[PDB]
Amino acid sequence: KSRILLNPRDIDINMVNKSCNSWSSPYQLSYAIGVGDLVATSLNTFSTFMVHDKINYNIDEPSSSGKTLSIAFVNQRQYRAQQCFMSIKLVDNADGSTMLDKRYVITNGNQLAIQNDLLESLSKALNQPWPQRMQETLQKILPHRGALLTNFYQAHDYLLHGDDKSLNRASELLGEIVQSSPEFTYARAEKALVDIVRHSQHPLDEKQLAALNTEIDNIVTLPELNNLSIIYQIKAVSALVKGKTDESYQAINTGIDLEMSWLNYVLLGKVYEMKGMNREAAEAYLTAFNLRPGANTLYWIENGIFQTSVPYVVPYLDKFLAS
Amino acid sequence: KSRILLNPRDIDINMVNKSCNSWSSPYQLSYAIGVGDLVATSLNTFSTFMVHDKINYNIDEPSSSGKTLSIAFVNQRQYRAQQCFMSIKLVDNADGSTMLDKRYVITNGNQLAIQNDLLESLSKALNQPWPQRMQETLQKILPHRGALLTNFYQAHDYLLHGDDKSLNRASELLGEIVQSSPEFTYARAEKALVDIVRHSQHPLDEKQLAALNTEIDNIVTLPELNNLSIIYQIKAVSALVKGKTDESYQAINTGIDLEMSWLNYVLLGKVYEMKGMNREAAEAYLTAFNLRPGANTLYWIENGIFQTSVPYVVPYLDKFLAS
Repeated sequence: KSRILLNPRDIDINMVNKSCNSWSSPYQLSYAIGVGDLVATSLNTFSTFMVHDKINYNIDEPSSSGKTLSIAFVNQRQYRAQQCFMSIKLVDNADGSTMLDKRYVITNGNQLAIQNDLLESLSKALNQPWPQRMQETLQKILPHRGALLTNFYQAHDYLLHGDDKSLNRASELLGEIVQSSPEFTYARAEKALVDIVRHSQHPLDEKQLAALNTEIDNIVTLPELNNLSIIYQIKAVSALVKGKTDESYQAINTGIDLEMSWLNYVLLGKVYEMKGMNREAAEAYLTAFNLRPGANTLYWIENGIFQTSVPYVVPYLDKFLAS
Repeated sequence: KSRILLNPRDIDINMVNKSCNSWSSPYQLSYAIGVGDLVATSLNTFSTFMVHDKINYNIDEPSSSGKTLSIAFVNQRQYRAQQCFMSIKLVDNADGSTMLDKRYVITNGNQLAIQNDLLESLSKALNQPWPQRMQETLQKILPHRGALLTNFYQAHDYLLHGDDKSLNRASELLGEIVQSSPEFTYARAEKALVDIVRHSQHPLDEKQLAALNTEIDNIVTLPELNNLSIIYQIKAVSALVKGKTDESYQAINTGIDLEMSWLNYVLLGKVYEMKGMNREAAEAYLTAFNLRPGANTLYWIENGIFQTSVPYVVPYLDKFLAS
């Protein structure tokens, strides 16, 4: 009657010892945040696991999570200002057993190889083969020029933050990546998404908007970006900006089929709100908060595309956060 | 710190007022149990919802389930011994709102049509189109001769119970269905699964076993049963009986890809046990108990194919049930 049953197919991801030294460390942290987001979104999209990415969530509450993946920075303390290594452990919460225990030295360059090793290991530890669409998607959404990965993860963290100054910096970082890596079409698409969100924040003039819209038109038809959620994210945000709710609804649902992510649920909430469907909006926003609880997701719920009252539209979450 | 966050994509199914009158009613109840199992397994297999079928679970504990689907029998009380109707309601637990509210009069005959209406309605209410493999699977695993549905659901309930006397009755019911409906190949496969489990309970002689094995060989190659979990369930249980763990492991994993069900997780637990992997067995058994908690699932964990000590092999569950 009082006990809560643990669910082995519900997993939390936590970060411990973010401040490994007392400051940073302005590359390893956004990398770890990127890895955690990728693992969560990959498992949510392509498996029957449910993952709560709690990397941005500073609170311990009771949960039915049967497993916890913990990313921790660990200092060998062999000399002052020695860089921390990254400890990644997967623990079964039912019996306390360690299912995976990795020690990773990150070297600007080897980010992708380390991430690949982790994904291979998780696959074995979770009895979870990665489907072909997942494998294909990872080849397209990550840069293959290693010198660009630090800045790519940095842009990713700015996107998660969501505020105008963060998005302006994300756009700049991505513009440099596009110039440095013209073949990495995904970065051009991510920049277009960021820029259309930026337009909701600070409207462009007629000329600049027509140029953005033309850029969007060119991007969404690129054959190599077919079957990526990003195209549908762009279509959905563009439709929202245009007030076209049916077109936005169609696009975001297809986006969600391709990527079960906090961001796609926020966007679906925005569509429902625009449709005058607050109950359905509240459900979507709660889903996004479940997927990645904390200030980042709440920022997007409250401010993304247009302003949303959490007390009025999502009272459950208002109450939850107060309690 | 003390509050538990509700997950809108976690759903519980409950039954209320099973004893609608004081007795029964020996057709409407196993039908409702069958519907609840089908909805749970369908959503678990083909969506990102996680469903806990609590129809066989007589306990209220705290959970993160964001929605509850309740099946209730309701008496109009217009004359004594009037048959109850079936109330099915889906409630959002975050805000208390009713998402679906059905009143169903069951008439021996219309079982499938009512179930189809419910599945259509759930699809709309949950923003969840049913994929083509789901639609195809439902056409194959349910009898289309309506006169046979009551007995089919009865056999299903016996399979859930798992004990030798229940399986003997399931086998008989299914044998009559096969005779009455030779085109309904699924019933022949379900009977073969039941009979091989029955053989683990009460070994057949050499002659009868060779006949069963020949029947299994003929069934598993039938083209119309390709892409159904039942074929892999049969292959997995046959391999377990033969002590062939690699062959069983391969079959049950493919079964699970096709059907995320409590039974498939029990079978995977048995394979892991046979492999000498108690930790992995414990994880699978806990998964099955999550999917359909209660006496039925526990029976299969403790007794299915071979005996399993819950205190030794699944201490988390031993402790959970005691607390």
